[PDB]
Amino acid sequence: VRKIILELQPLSRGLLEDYQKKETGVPESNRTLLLCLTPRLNSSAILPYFRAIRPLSDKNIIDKIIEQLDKLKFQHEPETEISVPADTFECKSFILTILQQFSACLESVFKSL
Amino acid sequence: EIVMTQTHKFMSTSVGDRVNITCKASQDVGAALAWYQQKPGQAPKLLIYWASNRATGVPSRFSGSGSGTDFTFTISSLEPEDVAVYYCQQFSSYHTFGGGTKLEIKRNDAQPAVYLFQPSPDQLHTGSASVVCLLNSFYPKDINVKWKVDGVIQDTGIQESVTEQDKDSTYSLSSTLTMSSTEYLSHELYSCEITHKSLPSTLIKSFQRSE
Amino acid sequence: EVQLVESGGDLVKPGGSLRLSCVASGFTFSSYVMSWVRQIPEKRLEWVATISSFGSYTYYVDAVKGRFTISRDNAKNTLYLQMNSLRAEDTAIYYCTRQTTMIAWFAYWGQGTLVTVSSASTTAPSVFPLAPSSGSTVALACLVSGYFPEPVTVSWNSGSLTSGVHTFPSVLQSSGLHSLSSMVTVPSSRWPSETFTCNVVHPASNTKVDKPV
Repeated sequence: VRKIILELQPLSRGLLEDYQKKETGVPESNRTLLLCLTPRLNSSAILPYFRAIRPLSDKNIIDKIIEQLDKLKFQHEPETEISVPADTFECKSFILTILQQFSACLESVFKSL
Repeated sequence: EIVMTQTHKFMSTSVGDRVNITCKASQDVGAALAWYQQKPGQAPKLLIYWASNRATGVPSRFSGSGSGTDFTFTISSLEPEDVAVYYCQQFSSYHTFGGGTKLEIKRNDAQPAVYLFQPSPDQLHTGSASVVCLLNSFYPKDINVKWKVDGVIQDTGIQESVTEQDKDSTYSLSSTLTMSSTEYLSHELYSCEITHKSLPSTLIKSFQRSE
Repeated sequence: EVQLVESGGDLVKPGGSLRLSCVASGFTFSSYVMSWVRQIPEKRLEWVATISSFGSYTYYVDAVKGRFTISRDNAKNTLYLQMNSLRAEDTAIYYCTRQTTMIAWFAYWGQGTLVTVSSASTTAPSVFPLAPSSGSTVALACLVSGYFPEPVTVSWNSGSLTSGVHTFPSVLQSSGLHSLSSMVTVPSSRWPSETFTCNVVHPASNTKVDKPV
C-alpha cells in the first residue's frame, strides 16, 4: 500500500503541476469529486474519474495511474458513471479539481502511513 | 507585456446613479479580465472574473462586460458602501493591473478656506524655510495652487498633499514651498494663488516677509 | 475558512535583504498555486512572483528578477519571498495570494505585510509652531518636519482641543523623510490670551514633543 502511494505520487504531482503551467484562468469548481478513503484508499471511487478524463489528458500517465489503482479494487466493487461537464471552462475546472484532490488524497494517506 | 489602461483616476458619482468604469487592454485578452474592489486598510477583493462572472456573494448591482480589448465595470445603482477604488486585471498572459479608479461622492461646490503660514524662526535657525499654504473643505477635488515669490511663479521646491474625501464629501489640501533660509530671506512677497471651480476669480493669499 | 497570514516586513536600507513568510490554513496548501502581489504607496498593484504546487515552475515580474526568490515548504503550509538587493521602489505592502493555475486571478488575499526600503534611518520629527501672520476666528498650525518612518500622531492641547483640527496627509521628501502639517481654527477670543500647544508623538523613534504656538 505504501508502495502504490509512492508509485502514484510522482505521476499525480506531474499531472497537477503541468496543468497549472499550461492552463490559464481555470475557475474554482468548489466541488468534491474524489472520495479519498472507504478504511483503505478508495480505488473504486477514484478510478471512474480518471477513466472519464483519459481522452482529455495524457493517456500514458492516466493508464499508469489506472493500473496502479486497479490493484486496490475489489472486483465486485461497482464504479459510478461520471458526467464530464461539456462547457469548456467547467470541464477544465473539473479536470483541475480531480488532479488537486488526487494529489491531496495521496499526501493525506502518506501522512497516515 | 499587456498594458491595462483605466483612463480615469477618479470619478464623481451620486448615490442611486449608474457608474461605468472603463478598462482597455493594449492587445486582445479575449474575456480574460478580472475586476477588484479595494477599501482603505484592506486587501483588494475579487468582484468579477472572465469579464462578466460575478464571484460568490458579490452583490448583483456589480457587473462586467466586454470581450477583446475594451471592458466596462458597471454599478447599476451606486450605494454608499460602494465608494472605493476599482482595478482591472488581465490574465490572458503574465498578470498586469490597471491603475485604479477611485469613486467619490458628488456634492454641491464648496469654496476653500485658505490659510498661509510664514516659516517659523526655529526652522530658519536650521537653514530651511517652509512656506505653508493650507486649503480646507472644498469641492470639487480638482484645484490649482500657484506659488509666486515677488511675482515670479515657482516651479521647484513645492510638495502637495491632498486628503481623501472627508465625511461631508469635501477635500483638504496642503502645498508647501521649501527653500534655504538665506534664499527665503532674499525675497519679500510670498503668495499662494488658488484657482477653483467654486471661486469666480482666483483667491490670492499673501504676506510680506519684512513685517 | 481560507486564511493567509504574511509576516516579516520591516525597515531596511537600499541593498539590504529581507525574508517574507506567508502561512496558510483552511485548505490543502500543496493543491494550489501561490503568489505574491505588492502595492506601492501610490496604490498601484503589481504582481511579483508565482510558484506551482511543488515548486517546479516559477514566474517573476521583471522588476524583481535576479533579486527576489519565491519558494515554498509544503510540510509547513508556508510560502516565502526571499528579497535581496532591495531598492527604495520595493517599498510596498506585500500580499500573499492563492491561485488555481499559474496565470489566473486572485480570489484569496492575506492582509499584507509592509516592507519599507529607505536610506534614512529612523528620524525624530522637528515640530515648528506656526502662529498667525484680528477676526472672528484665527488659524494656528504646526509643521511636523522630517520624520521616518510613518506615522506620527498630532493632537492639540493634550487632546482637549479636537474641534476644528485638520491634519493633512504626510508627503515623502527626496531625503526619505516625511513631513505633514496640522492646523486648528479657534474663536478669536481664545487667542492670543490663551496658550495653544500641539503634541506630536512619533512611535517609531519613541519621542514626544509639545510645542506652544
